[PDB]
Amino acid sequence: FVFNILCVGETGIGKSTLLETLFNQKFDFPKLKAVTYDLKKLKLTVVETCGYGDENNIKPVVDYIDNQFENYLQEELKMKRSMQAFHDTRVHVCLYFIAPTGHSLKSIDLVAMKKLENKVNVIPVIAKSDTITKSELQKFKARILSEIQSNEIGIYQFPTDDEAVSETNSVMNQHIPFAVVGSSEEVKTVRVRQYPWGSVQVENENHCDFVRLREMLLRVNMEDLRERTHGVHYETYRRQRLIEMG
Amino acid sequence: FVFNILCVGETGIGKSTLLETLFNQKFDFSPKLKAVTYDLKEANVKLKLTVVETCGYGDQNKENNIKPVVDYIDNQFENYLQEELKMKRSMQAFHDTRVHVCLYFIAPTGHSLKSIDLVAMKKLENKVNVIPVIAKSDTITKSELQKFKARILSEIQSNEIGIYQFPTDDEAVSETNSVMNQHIPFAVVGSSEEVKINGKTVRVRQYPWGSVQVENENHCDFVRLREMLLRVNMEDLRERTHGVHYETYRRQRLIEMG
Ligand SMILES: Nc1nc2c(ncn2[C@@H]2O[C@H](COP(=O)(O)OP(=O)(O)OP(=O)(O)O)[C@@H](O)[C@H]2O)c(=O)[nH]1
Ligand SMILES: Nc1nc2c(ncn2[C@@H]2O[C@H](COP(=O)(O)OP(=O)(O)OP(=O)(O)O)[C@@H](O)[C@H]2O)c(=O)[nH]1
Ligand SMILES: [Mg+2]
Ligand SMILES: [Mg+2]
Repeated sequence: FVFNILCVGETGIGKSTLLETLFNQKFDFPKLKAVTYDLKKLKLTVVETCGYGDENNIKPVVDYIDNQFENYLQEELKMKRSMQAFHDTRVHVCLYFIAPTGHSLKSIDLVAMKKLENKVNVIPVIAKSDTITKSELQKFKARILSEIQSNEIGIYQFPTDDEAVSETNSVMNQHIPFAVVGSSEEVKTVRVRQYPWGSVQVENENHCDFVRLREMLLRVNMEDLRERTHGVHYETYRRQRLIEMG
Repeated sequence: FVFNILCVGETGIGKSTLLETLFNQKFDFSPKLKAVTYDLKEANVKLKLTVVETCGYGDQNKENNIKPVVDYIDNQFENYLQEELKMKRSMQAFHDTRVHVCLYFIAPTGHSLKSIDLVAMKKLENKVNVIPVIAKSDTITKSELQKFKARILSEIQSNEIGIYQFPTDDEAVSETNSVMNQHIPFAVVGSSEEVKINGKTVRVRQYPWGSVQVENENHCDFVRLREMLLRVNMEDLRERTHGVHYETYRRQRLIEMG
């Protein structure tokens, strides 16, 4: 089972830590860095932006995405093709890390997500959500959601048409953008960020939205992300190239 | 007694909150920089305080970011110079608006200093007393803070950036100032929220997992930064501004004037 995830965010925003917390293991890796791991049945490829934010900031991200689409298309056009044996490297989900300023959505993040909306399944997350207290975090979420909806940004939504998963997925959609916290520490057993005044529990829903985000890794949800990638995002790219090739 | 403080940092980095925490008072301003003046009072000692905040700092090219800050600083120097050169001058009836200290807010990334930060502080070193601070330090654990401070100090030293150091010459209190210099860059935490503990008002940031206590030295370096408001330290900041930074500006202008 292949699954490709992209983390877009500024330097030191917590991309690597969240990936480690998500899959409960370390990941060892010039604008993008990708590495493939075999988790035990799941072949995972994690991609992470380098120096992002340091107009054209999103270009290397878009180019990477287009190149994975192109590799798949060329395989699809082959005379002697073997799609089953082919390693799908197309990005199935993009976690867009939003800085916990407590302010509003930055213009760069707005433009970037607008250009990614029809290229990849975009899921916005609030990085280092322990930066913000509970009350102003809900105001910050509402502000972000307001700008996303007003600017008509087509972020990804988990499917709620099937009653078998409607309850889980509707709750997930209500928590978007996910207030995330990552950690490489473990105490008596969960993962925590330990301060002298207290410890943030990653897997505690009263502290952050990590448990909601982790439900993305449910089989039905990963399959939906892959299906939309192939049937919508890839098709958009494919139709464009077929026009060019003629 | 006048004292002018400038806060340089990106949007939402916590400039206004720190100023409120530092002086125990909300500041209401009235567009690259904002400045407002308040009259404060401890017992029977008056203080004419001016706070200055950057606006949208880090949104523009590196040069275009620190340029309005340098221009503001130079402008206060120019106003003082023109008054000093006046025929019918009255230096006592003149409001000295020269910036005495600059708090440069460093984002709590836990990694290194941004390239924009190094260039900015290098441009400000001979214009104003620069004191680097780590903003929102309650978002950094103690092991990561110790390592973060080290890398910051290392890059400042290797780039020959002359940040301000508190005087350790006078017998009392050089002990206090020596400890202050050891804490640079100050790990700062601000808060507009306050509670009453043991009959005293205490500013805190309250999370579901606990509360950060601003005045607690075991939580952040705010108490060390507040020692900048000691009379001897404020006067040293003013003196260096007048005797060193302003004179540097003055000499260049005298040449240009011919
Ligand atoms: N407050 C807070 N700090 C975090 C969190 N997650 C990670 N950090 C810290 O932030 C720093 C950044 O960690 P990384 O995961 O390497 O950030 P990054 O996005 O991978 O940065 P680069 O890949 O180097 O560009 C680390 O020192 C972490 O200890 C979080 O959820 N909350
Ligand atoms: N975690 C944390 N949050 C803080 C701290 N200080 C302020 N904040 C929060 O961060 C947000 C930014 O507050 P401000 O002080 O207005 O930030 P600013 O630098 O003045 O931003 P500008 O609008 O550009 O002036 C506020 O909502 C505060 O609640 C802090 O020390 N730690
Ligand atoms: Mg990383
Ligand atoms: Mg402010």
